[PDB]
Amino acid sequence: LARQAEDIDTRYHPSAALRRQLNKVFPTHWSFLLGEIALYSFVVLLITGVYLTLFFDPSMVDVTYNGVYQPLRGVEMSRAYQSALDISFEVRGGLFVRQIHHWAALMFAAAIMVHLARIFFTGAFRRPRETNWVIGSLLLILAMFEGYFGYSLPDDLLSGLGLRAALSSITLGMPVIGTWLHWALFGGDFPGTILIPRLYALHILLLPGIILALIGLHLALVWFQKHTQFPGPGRTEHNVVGVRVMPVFAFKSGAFFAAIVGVLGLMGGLLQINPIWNLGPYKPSQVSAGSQPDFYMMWTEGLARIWPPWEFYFWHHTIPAPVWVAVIMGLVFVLLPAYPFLEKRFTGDYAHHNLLQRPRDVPVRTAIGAMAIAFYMVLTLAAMNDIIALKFHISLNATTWIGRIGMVILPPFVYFITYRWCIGLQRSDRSVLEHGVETGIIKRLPHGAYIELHQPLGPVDEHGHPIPLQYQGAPLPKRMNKLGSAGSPGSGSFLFADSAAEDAALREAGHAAEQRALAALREH
Amino acid sequence: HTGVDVEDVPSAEWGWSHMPIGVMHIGGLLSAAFLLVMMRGNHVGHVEDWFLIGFAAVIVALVGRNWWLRRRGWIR
Amino acid sequence: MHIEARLFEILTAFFALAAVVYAVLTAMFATGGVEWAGTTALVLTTGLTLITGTFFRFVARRLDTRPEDYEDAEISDGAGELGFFAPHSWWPILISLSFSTAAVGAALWLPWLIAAGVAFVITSVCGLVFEYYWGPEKH
Amino acid sequence: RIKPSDLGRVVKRKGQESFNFGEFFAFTKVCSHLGCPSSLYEQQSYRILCPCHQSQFDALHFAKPIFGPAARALAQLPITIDTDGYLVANGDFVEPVGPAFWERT
Amino acid sequence: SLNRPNMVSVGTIVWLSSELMFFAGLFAMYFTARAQAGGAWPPEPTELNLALAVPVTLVLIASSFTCQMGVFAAERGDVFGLRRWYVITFLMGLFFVLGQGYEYIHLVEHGTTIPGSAYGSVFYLATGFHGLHVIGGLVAFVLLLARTKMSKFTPAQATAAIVVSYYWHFVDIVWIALFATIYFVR
Amino acid sequence: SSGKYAPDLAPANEQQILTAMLTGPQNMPKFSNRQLSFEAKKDIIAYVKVATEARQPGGYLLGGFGPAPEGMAMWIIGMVAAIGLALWIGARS
Ligand SMILES: CC(C)=CCC/C(C)=C/CC/C(C)=C\CC/C(C)=C/CC/C(C)=C/CC/C(C)=C/CC/C(C)=C/CC/C(C)=C/CC/C(C)=C/CC1=C(C)C(=O)c2ccccc2C1=O
Ligand SMILES: CC(C)=CCC/C(C)=C\CC/C(C)=C/CC/C(C)=C/CC/C(C)=C/CC/C(C)=C\CC/C(C)=C\CC/C(C)=C\CC/C(C)=C\CC1=C(C)C(=O)c2ccccc2C1=O
Ligand code: HEM
Ligand code: FES
Repeated sequence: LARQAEDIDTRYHPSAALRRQLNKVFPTHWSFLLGEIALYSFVVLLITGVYLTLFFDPSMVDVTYNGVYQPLRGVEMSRAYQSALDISFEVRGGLFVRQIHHWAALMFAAAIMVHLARIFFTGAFRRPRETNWVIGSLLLILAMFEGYFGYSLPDDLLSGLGLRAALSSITLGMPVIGTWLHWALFGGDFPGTILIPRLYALHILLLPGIILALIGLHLALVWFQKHTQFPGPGRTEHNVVGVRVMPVFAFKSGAFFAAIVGVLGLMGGLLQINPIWNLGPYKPSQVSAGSQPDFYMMWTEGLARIWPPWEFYFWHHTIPAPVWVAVIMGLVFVLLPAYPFLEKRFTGDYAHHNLLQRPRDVPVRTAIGAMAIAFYMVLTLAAMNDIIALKFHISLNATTWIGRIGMVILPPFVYFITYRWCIGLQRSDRSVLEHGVETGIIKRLPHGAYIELHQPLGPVDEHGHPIPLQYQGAPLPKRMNKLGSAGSPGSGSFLFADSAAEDAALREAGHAAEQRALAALREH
Repeated sequence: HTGVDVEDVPSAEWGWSHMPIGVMHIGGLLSAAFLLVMMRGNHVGHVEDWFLIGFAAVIVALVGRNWWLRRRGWIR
Repeated sequence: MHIEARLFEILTAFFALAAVVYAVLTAMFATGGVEWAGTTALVLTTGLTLITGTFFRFVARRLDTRPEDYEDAEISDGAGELGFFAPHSWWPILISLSFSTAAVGAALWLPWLIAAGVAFVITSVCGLVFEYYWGPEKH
Repeated sequence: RIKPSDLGRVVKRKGQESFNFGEFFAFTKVCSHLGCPSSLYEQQSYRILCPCHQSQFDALHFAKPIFGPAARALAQLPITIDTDGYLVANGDFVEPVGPAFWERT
Repeated sequence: SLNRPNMVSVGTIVWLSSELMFFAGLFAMYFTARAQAGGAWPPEPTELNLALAVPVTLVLIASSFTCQMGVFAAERGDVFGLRRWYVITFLMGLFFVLGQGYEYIHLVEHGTTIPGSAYGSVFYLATGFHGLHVIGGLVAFVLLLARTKMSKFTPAQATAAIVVSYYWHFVDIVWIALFATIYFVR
Repeated sequence: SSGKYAPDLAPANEQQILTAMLTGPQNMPKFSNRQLSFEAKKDIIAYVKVATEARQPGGYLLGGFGPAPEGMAMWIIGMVAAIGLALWIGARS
């Protein structure tokens, strides 16, 4: 309406910051949506957690069930386990909501890891954006621990076993502080009466607030330090080529948000995750062959499984073996946010960067990243020792030793192969730059020679052979059909053709449009 | 960059393309040492010790071959 | 295409004669009558050679001599443009890996792994087939 | 309860020779690595296995660890019978139970 | 140069011969264990429903003619008649598959299973592989239709249409043989 | 450990479960009738027969194990669909 907008102007008068934000340009590359995936997962997590807080009681006081789930009637449980059973079986929609919540947590973790991979392999962490790299690393650690505290609130057998082992028994063994930290955290010995309410507070208020603040600072830095882009035709270290916010970018972002919510709803309805009733309440005397925390904590479990038992005994003291696991965990947590500074010190490159690198052009860093992913994958597979040995008929001792030896011999092999593979991709690019695109067509040349009929991308000499071009950090076409070569079928719908006049008109319009687009981007 | 040739790595002026060779040599030696130490406090059984010594010897042989050939001029 | 069809027809003649002779000589003189396994195998071996030789005859009877079918032919006769021959492609190894996943899932009875392998096979075969027909991204 | 057929393959740790009442031994159930219940008892192998990180203990060799990330043996309890014929404990553990820490076992 | 005999055609024909040998193996399996079952060799809890097996056979025979109409349309280079006839053939093949599956359900409900007897074993192993071949043919139809949608129509596209056509014809002839052997001869 | 495994309990009937826990087959401890009464055994039999044949109220059982199949399903379904949607919506070069 005109009156409302006129009054908003006469009262707050933005009208220039509004225009400035409406004309902000964003690049359109498929890999720049991986952070949006994590953002939308976090929004869904917020909504579903706010729902879940209206039904949960985080107490450890014991009760008898006497509920609807008959196979558990008469069993002594805690109040948290009974609250989770009530959410699952007596609130209309509660099982659906908590399954959506757990699936959203898993998608959150996976999206964060894929986004970290993109940033690392493209080099978007260099000089201007090192602080944003550090902020993202802190966000990753916080998300790990938030999910860990999350799936431990329904105090059932498997989560209680994971709690006991990891938290209690690794904190208790630390060299000097150790038991002091354990007792400050648990209020005493392991099964107390304050752990579940303390974790509930930490999980619904503290860590979510810190994560929200850090996400705000992260997105503000991304908004005000403009986005990076890949090298291309009209792209420069001084501009941003893409689309403006107002009509297109907001539309695409909202559509992607809706699609991600749809996927999460589908898989929270159709797939069962964490059926706590098949378990029981946690009890210190019972155990099962079940193990393996959520997949983002599996590498610590696998490290604890495959580390050798090296202990130290000196004067009335003891250093157990899980201290090694704690040390390696802290060493990873330290080395992750320090990589930009370590790399700039090693390479001696202190310049400003706005253009991205292709992973094939940085072979050493690509091989480092592949080695790290191989190490992570070995540790993650070592966590499912028993499941692997049961389903794929292998011995348990064999799986343990296989993990123990792979952890040391596989990453350098992956490094070597990744290095050679990147150099091979570079040589393929150079061949395509020197000759033309290979078309696949063979001739016979009446004196009996076979030729291949290349297709040049630039000017040719007087002898017909194309003139070689220079590499410019952009991808090169390898298939003839990806260039407009044999396309544009009939212009019907699927079963009945249109008229030939309409077909010809649409063809000419599209050709003119694409030609003017490429001209407008190449000439300026 | 510290330096490789564009005849070895075409895109040598677009990104990090060289890691010193002493790093890889001592890394192989340290991996062999770790594999050897990994049989301290041998729990019952010796079939895995054969795999350990096999892989350690293979790594040492690879490192020694590379070092020898680089020293005598058949590499670089 | 005369010699190829003639080869397959010679094979067909021998296989048919052997099939009928074995079938009769087992109908009589054998322990439990017809053998029912080698008979079927020989019959459909004859069928194989018959199908191939028939196709070759039918394409040959409606064809004119090619330069490779013709002695006294010159190399200048075959000058021209041959078909399309695929350069580099990475889809075969993905198809092989998908089939191997399905085969391991069939060896160790794991229906979820069989289903995953079949989905991977479909996807990689589609990738192979559409490789030289995808158009430019329409933006 | 061990079969009377073997009862000669036991190794009987240095200070715990009289801790068993014939064929009854009664070790602890808390694992010495990270405190999980060591429940998987293989009776014809005479082996104890924990399903958390897959340590193995030899029930015939004072529950000494033979595989996995564990490094110390399981604590053994002294047992006997009373004048009424019920199984009772003949004292306390001679060492702390469970995971280790800076002070001792 | 142009070596007039088509190459994809030859390759497809020879692979179809190989598949014939595969079905030879299956037929030998079936014909053995029938000479062993004495008297009423199809056991008593087994009764074949001829009120369901003849309609689906007719539907497959009609699929053959619709596919031949599709390749006729293909040889004169218009894509839309091809698409129409091939969609019709896909629908008829889906009908055949659903009829076979329903007959399987009804046959397992009160009788034959794979671990039940030898007749059930040979029957299911002989007909289910043919069903899998039909499903493969359907997937091929879908892929070819998508490829005709995604670019300009050429003689290579026409060749793809023709080779899919006689793969379908091979499948139909194999079904004719299996049906005549199992339901009528017995 | 070292080969041996414990089987699935689905294809066993009630008498088979009873005799199994009465006799204690290889590597399985033998549960005497004096340490585990007949009524307790019958309760255990009822519990296992319910736990093996009841329908899951939350969707497709992903194998009955914990979050290893769940992480596998995550990476193979949810992330693949999300990345395919990103490839469709965004551009590439
Ligand atoms: C790239 C990055 C790791 C470089 C870091 C640089 C380095 C210097 C930092 C120091 C860190 C230290 C020194 C070593 C790191 C190793 C480890 C201990 C790190 C802990 C956490 C770490 C940061 C997580 C990184 C892992 C990585 C970045 C994930 C990206 C994976 C890729 C790129 C996704 C592509 C799409 C995908 C392949 C689709 C197909 C699905 C496949 C099978 C996914 C594989 C897969 C995965 C990834 C699972 O996590 C998983 C978990 C549970 C069950 C199964 C799976 C599973 O199959
Ligand atoms: C680091 C980590 C990841 C490593 C691993 C650690 C571990 C393993 C993981 C975590 C595990 C656990 C143990 C961690 C525990 C963390 C714990 C729960 C942290 C919780 C956070 C903390 C304790 C909360 C307390 C701190 C907090 C509450 C204080 C901040 C105060 C707040 C945020 C400010 C609110 C007020 C705000 C809205 C207004 C700002 C003031 C404005 C800008 C100026 C005021 C102002 C204005 C604006 C005028 O316009 C004006 C006009 C005319 C006259 C006057 C004024 C005027 O005064
Ligand atoms: C931000 C990252 C978050 C992660 C990674 C996460 C993760 C999890 C997970 C995996 C569970 C176990 C689900 C299950 O029962 O199977 C859980 C439980 C729970 N979450 Fe979250 N969550 C997050 C945020 C939140 C927020 C913001 C709230 C509240 C505002 C919340 C409230 C709850 C509650 C009350 C439970 C216990 C209810 C139940 O287990 O059924 N969560 N969380
Ligand atoms: S807790 Fe028993 S092995 Fe780690």
